[PDB]
Amino acid sequence: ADDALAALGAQLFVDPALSRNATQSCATCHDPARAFTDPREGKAGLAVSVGDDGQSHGDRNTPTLGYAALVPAFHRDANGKYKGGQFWDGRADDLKQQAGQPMLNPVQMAMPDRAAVAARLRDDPAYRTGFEALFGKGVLDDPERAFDAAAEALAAYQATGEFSPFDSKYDRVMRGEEKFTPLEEFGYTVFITWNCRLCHMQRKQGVAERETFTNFEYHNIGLPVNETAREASGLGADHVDHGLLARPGIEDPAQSGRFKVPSLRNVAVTGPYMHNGVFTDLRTAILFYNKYTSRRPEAKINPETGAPWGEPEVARNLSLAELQSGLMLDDGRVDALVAFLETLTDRRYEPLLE
Amino acid sequence: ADDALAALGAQLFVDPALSRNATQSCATCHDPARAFTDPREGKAGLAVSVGDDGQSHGDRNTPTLGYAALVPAFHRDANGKYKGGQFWDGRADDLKQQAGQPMLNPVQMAMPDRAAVAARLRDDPAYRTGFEALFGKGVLDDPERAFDAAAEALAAYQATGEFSPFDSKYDRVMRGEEKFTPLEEFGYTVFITWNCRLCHMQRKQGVAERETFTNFEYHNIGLPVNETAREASGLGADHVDHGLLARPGIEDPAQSGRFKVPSLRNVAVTGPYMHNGVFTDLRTAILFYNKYTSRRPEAKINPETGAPWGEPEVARNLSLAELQSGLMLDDGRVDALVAFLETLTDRRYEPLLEESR
Amino acid sequence: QETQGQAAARAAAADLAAGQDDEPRILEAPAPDARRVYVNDPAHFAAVTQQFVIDGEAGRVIGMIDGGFLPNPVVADDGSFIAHASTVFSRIARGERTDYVEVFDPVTLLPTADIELPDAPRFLVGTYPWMTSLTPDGKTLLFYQFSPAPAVGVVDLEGKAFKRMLDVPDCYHIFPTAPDTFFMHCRDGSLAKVAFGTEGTPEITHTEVFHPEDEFLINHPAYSQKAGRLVWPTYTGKIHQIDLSSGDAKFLPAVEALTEAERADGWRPGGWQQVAYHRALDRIYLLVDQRDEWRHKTASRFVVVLDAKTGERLAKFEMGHEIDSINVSQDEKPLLYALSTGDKTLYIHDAESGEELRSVNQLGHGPQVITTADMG
Amino acid sequence: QETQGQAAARAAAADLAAGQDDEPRILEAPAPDARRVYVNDPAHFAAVTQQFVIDGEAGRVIGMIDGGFLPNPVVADDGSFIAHASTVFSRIARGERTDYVEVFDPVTLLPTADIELPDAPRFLVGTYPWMTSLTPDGKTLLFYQFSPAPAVGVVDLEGKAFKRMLDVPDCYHIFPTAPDTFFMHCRDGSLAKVAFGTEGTPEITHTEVFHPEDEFLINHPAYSQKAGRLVWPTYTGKIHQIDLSSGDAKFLPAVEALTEAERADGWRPGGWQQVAYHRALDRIYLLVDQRDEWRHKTASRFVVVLDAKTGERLAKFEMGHEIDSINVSQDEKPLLYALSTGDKTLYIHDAESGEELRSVNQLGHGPQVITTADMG
Amino acid sequence: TDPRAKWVPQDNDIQACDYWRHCSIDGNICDCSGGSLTNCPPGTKLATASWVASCYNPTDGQSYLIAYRDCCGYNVSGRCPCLNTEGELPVYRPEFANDIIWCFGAEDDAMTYHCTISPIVGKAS
Amino acid sequence: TDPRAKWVPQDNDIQACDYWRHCSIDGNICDCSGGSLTNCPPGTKLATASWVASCYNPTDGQSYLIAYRDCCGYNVSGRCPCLNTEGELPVYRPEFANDIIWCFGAEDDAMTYHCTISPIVGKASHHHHHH
Ligand code: HEC
Ligand code: HEC
Ligand code: HEC
Ligand code: HEC
Ligand SMILES: [Ca+2]
Ligand SMILES: [Ca+2]
Ligand code: NA
Ligand code: NA
Ligand code: NA
Repeated sequence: ADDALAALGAQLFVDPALSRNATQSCATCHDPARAFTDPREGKAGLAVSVGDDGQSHGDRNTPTLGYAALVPAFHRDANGKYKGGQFWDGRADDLKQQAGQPMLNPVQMAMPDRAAVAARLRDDPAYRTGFEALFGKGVLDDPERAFDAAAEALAAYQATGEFSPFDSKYDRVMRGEEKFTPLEEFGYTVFITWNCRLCHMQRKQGVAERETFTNFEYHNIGLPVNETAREASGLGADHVDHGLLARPGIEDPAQSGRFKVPSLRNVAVTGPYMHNGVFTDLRTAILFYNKYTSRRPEAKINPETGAPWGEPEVARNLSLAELQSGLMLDDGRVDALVAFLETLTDRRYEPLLE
Repeated sequence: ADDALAALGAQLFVDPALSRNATQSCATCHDPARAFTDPREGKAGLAVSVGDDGQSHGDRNTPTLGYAALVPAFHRDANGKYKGGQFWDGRADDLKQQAGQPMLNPVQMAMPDRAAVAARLRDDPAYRTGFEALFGKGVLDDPERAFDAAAEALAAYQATGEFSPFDSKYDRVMRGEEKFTPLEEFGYTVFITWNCRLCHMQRKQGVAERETFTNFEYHNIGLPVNETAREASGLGADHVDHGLLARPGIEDPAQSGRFKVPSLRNVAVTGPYMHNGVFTDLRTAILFYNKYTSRRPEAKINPETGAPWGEPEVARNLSLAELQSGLMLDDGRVDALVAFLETLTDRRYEPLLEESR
Repeated sequence: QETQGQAAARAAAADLAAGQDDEPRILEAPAPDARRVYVNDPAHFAAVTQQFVIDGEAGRVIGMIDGGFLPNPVVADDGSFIAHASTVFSRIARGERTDYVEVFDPVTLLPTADIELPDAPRFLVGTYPWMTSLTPDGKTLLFYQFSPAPAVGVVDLEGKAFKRMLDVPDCYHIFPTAPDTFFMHCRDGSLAKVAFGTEGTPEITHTEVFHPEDEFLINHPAYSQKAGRLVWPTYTGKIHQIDLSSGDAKFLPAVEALTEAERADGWRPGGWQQVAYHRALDRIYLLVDQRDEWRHKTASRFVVVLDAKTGERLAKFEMGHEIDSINVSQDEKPLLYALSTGDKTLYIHDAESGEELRSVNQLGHGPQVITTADMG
Repeated sequence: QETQGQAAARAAAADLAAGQDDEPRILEAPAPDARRVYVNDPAHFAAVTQQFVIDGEAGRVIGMIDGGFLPNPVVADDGSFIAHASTVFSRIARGERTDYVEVFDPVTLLPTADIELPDAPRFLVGTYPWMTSLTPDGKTLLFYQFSPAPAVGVVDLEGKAFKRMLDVPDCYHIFPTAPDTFFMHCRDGSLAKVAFGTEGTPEITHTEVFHPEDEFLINHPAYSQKAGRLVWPTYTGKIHQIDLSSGDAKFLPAVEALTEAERADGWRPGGWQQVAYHRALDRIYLLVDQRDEWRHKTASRFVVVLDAKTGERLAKFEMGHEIDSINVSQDEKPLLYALSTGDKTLYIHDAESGEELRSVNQLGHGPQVITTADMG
Repeated sequence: TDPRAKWVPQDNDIQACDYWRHCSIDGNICDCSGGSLTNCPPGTKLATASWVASCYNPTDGQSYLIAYRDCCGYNVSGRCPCLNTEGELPVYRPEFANDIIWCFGAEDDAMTYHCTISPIVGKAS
Repeated sequence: TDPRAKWVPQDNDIQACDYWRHCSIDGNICDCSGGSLTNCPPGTKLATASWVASCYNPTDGQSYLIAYRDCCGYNVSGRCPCLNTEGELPVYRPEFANDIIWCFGAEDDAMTYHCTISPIVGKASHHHHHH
């Protein structure tokens, strides 16, 4: 059952047969060697990913799958804050619900429908054995059950310890196995006393058992459009990415421009950053937060472009209460934060830190 | 000497031979039956007095001579306050310096000069005898000496107990011989806790042995011109009574419009009030002070005229710090002050209160 | 006898043990109720002051309200709001004065109105509860002015605006009886009824003089607005009661709070809020002690409780502390609140037995005034 | 033997007996002199505060100044004025914040300037004398800003205007050396030298790092602006002295105010203004007692006096009270002022012998900061 | 020290609450914040208003009228607080009432209470 | 009551200054002015700034990160005043410093000090300067 389901998902995950031209698997964009993100250079660099047809670019940055299985299913909590879900806009409830969507998305894996997904599954004798042992005889002859089963296998694969090993230095330090360096401890202290912890910590107080450095909420931090990614996505220069509000069922205009607080785990190796991969450097992403706190000229300017950050793609619902902290991060605290953030790199990616 | 000098002054005081036409003695304007003030009606009522010529009117109200002998001689104290003196503008240093001035003032007793005064004193064998005994043979032949000796005699006479007997009800109550009526005691209490005490008490603190209800200072309380008196005196519609600034030797424009705080002894019997006799009633004089405190429109209206009090004659240097006390005297407190002030009447003028009351 | 602080520790340790999360946030005070008590600390004339909102049943501070110089607190009887008239200056105790009324939500304690009073018109005095007073409907606050003369200021709390000053005779304190009417106590020994409109000379009527000039009526009489009862001790513990419920003043018979023997042995009332009146029980409480006749503002260690109708003594409690002010909750089985200015402590007593139940200490610097709502 | 109050009673009785009159008025404080001491009461973070002006010789309060929230007092060494940077709010502790500098005439205590500081730029922190500082010419006040980042505000006392904010690095405190330069202590353990013109970024230079990360320099160094001597104790009673008197920082032998065996038997500096520096005597006074290592803000009952040159202990006084703060008058035969926050009492000591001469009690609620002028 | 005992005046210490002239003082003795028995501290503003009492002077066997005046425009001193009420009447007899902040007339409209002075203005009657 | 003696944390009364979480509190315990251990009283504004201390819980022998937060915009409560300084460092290490009025990020720009809450936000690590 649970091993075997996940092993099935493991097959599917790397199988380009689930793409129209059979040129792309999940693993093409969520490359395990790149904390399950897309190392492939496209028109907008690494901001966005290219689909199976070799032309179509998405309009959002491919996120890591690492630790995505710790995100609760999408729900509105008693304070009226939306939490959890999958995708940058929480439009998928959970992993299972998310898994079939790349397969059928014409700008990603581009399979025409569930039936064509099922037919590719029937081509492979290994799948007929694998899927039948777990979900019963004839499962692949029924497109719905086939596609749901593929989705469940994928979700189960993503829930394995491989995707969320909690073996970062931060983890070893919290178990008393290791000590942070001075700079990393400074970084941590800053992280938990400054505004970051207001959103990139699981809990408001007390101690999380499996901290993933997100509270799973939705916030508009006022980011600009990634012009070249937006050009590449072909959604047009008139387009506005409304974030959470694009989730079907969410109607509240207070949610326009809000995106899910990403886990900062492996953040050091999953550039570029933000939902549109607008920032190539981690340091830049940290610096962006100073635009709300710092009175200095250098705070209005994206150090990667030398030009002003740009106006928010969505100018309302900014989380100003959290972002206008009254204190700006000096260079040493930015260093400290980068250091701390790098401690959240899973063991197997520590080699990628250069 | 002291007895006899006073006794000479007594004779001079009531002697009309010291006026040009012999109609007028000190006692004519400073009538002993009226606490040494002028009961006579003139063209501005009792506000200002008429001289020996029968026509000339002063521009200021004739003040009492009672208790005038307690006033210190004119001086500037160390706080730059001027104090004491005689006349409403302190222009005389003391009683002696004051005493000759009515004699030679053409608006008053109108003798032409000291010589004419001496010639009068010589017509009288009792003066030859009285002056010679105290001042020596030939005194009446020397106009300067005779005039000075007459002033001295007159100052001596004003310093007698007859002028300052301290036998008012207030004095008897303070000795413990009687008590105030309850209205009087409230009046007394208000007097001593309100702004009256900042000006109408001898001392800033401690206890005066012989209280005369004045600090002898000079204060512009923002009085209007008394039009009728000012008309009668002939000084002109553009005339300004500068008060203390008129004293020769005072040049400080900050003294313009300040007058000597009067003793409030016999105040009940010595109306009309203020330096120009502008208010006829004692209660009005008290109510004037509410102009600086009360927010009620009535407080800006002279109850005697029904019209605004008027612009101050001198609109600068008002004593606003003391005046603008922030507290208005209700009518219970004005009644009480009247009752208290009436306790300041000397025993012999008690019978005059009936009419005032 | 497990304390506030001990129960909290226990509860917090359990949430940590259980991994229970909670959002740090701003608490709401519990709903106003009959056992809520307010203590104002005029802080011995300090420029700024504090009111403590207290759950008298628990003996717990549930909130605080900042104020200025000798503010006058009022508490709507029905619990809907609280307010005060207060005074601040631009540079602490000097510079431009601003008198103002704030109205506050009684659970969030947030100001819902801030209403300037023009020309700095408040009477600045050691706090007398009945020198600022709400009308029974809660819509108007009436504040006393002494300077330049006695006057009363009218503030519209519904429209959040100052209305007008009313000219009054030589009278003191403000006991409102209607949306447009209040009584004052006059120098002449009468009460003055003042009836006022949006404009015009108010209708002012005086009662008969009800005390001689040598009988001294204290500055802190008890007034139940809901009963229209004015309970007014003299210096000797003679208690005048005046029934204003009919809308006009009826003088009730005088009662002595102390006995003839007690009086001959030097017993007299004394403190600040010396007297309390429990509306439902029709009971007077009076802080008393043996004292010289001119030690009338000193604390007292004894509370006599007497039946308002008959004058019959019901109890004499030995408070066990130096008490300056008393008041009572207005519910059944009332608490008798005994505020010590010197201890800065509200002692909360059972008003039937006198037994001390609990206490709330650290109530500022010189707390003097207890206010409860009469919510029943 | 006869106290101030007693002598005053005899004088008043003589005046009454002699019939001596005298005008009630506002007194002028005695000319500022070496023995004037100021005690600031931050009042445990109260929204308004008090400064006491004390004549240390007679142990007499000779005046007071009111302040707002956590003001920074500065006293011009030449006695010509005092000033503070203060903070008020439009409704006690809430509403619009005004930061401002007041300058006062030191005999009339009247304010001679009130200069608004734009955009509420003051650092609100338990009071550190060297978070706001006069330049030696007295013409300029510099105040530290923490939010959004370390910065320093330049206030022209002569023009009576705020000029501008200087961007500094990650540093703290302000020790002006010249009309256009001051030093600050940096996170990285250097001092920074900051020279400002009328325009442009200032010029900033860093000394050598002079202490390790785990050596903790207290918030209250003693700085003698005239001697250019910055005296900077660490938590263990180790004392840096830095000489800024040539325009650049030079580091004097670090000295130890405690002995190894004292340390070992638990002696460490402790309190608020833990250190004083007497310029003419070149002598450091350090408050110390036996305390745990993290009780570094508690009162001490011992002062040790040590030569600044040698490090030699000249004296150890048993103060006979819980002392939070010390300072000294800067004249010959200096007083040693020992301020007890707890006792609200300034104990005035002969600095030579350490004996208690006299004391001034009732200094507010939680007095912490002693300032004197260096008039010599 | 027994608060309820009859007040016992003395004429030997003006900073003490039993000093004879303080028989109806309420607040703080100005002498303890830089004023004196009859003068205000620097920076404060002297009221012109007053309330009185008749205070027995055990030096001379005579009772004097003390017309107290407030020093205003400063927050309360906090030194030598006293409250005596010899002959003190309720607020409706304000001339003998001492809870009132008697700061009227003080320069600059000062109305905050700092401390009180105790000058003599007459002998009782 | 020996002010200089080592601090002896208890886990039995949050209103006492020896309560284990108050190990670097400076001011007043919010629980005494109508807040609670981790919530502000009514009327005040919770700051987003904090200083942190690693505080020893005597009960489980563990060290927890307390990120203190100020409740601002009221005058100081004056109830349950407390000043502890476990691991407290000078102002140039502001993250551990507790004389600072940490009212930054409070609603309405509230910057006046009323009281301090003592919530847990981690299980140390640790720190270097204070374990
Ligand atoms: C062509 C590139 C590409 C391929 C192939 C692809 N992904 Fe994604 N993945 C993305 C992008 C882009 C997003 C973010 C999309 C958005 O937010 O709308 C994403 C988001 C997700 C998320 C949500 C993660 C988060 O934190 O919100 C999950 C889970 C996921 N992908 C799983 C898969 C699986 C399983 C497959 C194989 C069926 C797959 N992906 C194939 C690009 C791809
Ligand atoms: C108001 C909530 C909030 C606060 C405060 C905040 N963050 Fe974020 N952060 C987010 C959200 C939401 C995103 C994703 C935004 C997007 O793409 O639209 C994010 C993105 C990031 C990323 C990009 C991660 C990735 O996978 O792309 C980094 C790095 C990051 N934040 C670090 C920080 C640091 C360091 C702090 C404190 C200085 C901070 N954040 C404060 C909410 C917050
Ligand atoms: C015509 C009426 C009149 C006569 C006669 C007159 N007086 Fe006067 N008296 C006045 C007036 C008017 C004043 C105030 C004048 C002024 O202030 O300039 C005055 C003022 C004085 C004062 C000053 C009182 C004060 O309080 O300032 C003295 C003393 C005085 N008179 C004494 C005398 C003596 C002595 C005589 C006789 C030699 C005398 N007077 C004759 C009308 C008169
Ligand atoms: C600022 C000082 C000052 C104060 C305060 C003041 N007075 Fe006077 N008072 C005077 C002066 C000066 C005069 C004479 C004014 C003039 O005629 O120009 C005067 C005149 C009077 C007179 C008229 C006396 C006469 O002989 O004509 C009465 C009556 C009087 N004052 C009563 C009072 C009472 C009652 C109070 C308290 C309400 C009071 N004053 C407060 C200065 C003052
Ligand atoms: Ca990325
Ligand atoms: Ca007259
Ligand atoms: Na939607
Ligand atoms: Na006339
Ligand atoms: Na002249």
